[PDB]
Amino acid sequence: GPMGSNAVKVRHILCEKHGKIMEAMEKLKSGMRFNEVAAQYSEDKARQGGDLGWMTRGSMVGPFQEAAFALPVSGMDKPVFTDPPVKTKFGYHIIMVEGRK
Ligand SMILES: [Cl-]
Ligand SMILES: [Cl-]
Repeated sequence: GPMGSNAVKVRHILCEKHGKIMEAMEKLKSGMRFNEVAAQYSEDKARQGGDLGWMTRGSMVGPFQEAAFALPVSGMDKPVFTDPPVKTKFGYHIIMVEGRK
């Protein structure tokens, strides 16, 4: 149905350990750009600055998906990200959204 066409262009920082995702969160809250935090801490897409690219509805693990579609589009100077981090079976994610349809 139509909702299957919904999509977000998503960027994340993924860490399996809570202590480490909290270190990443502290860096965001100090003003560090999201891609630079992802390079430092993310265990996925680190070499892409956390960028997952576009992901359609149904393609994301459940808690991630719900969190991502709840975020408005933002840019990395004016980010809007998940706080607190979102737990999935991959670990803890901090997510921002750069595009929406
Ligand atoms: Cl600016
Ligand atoms: Cl999950």
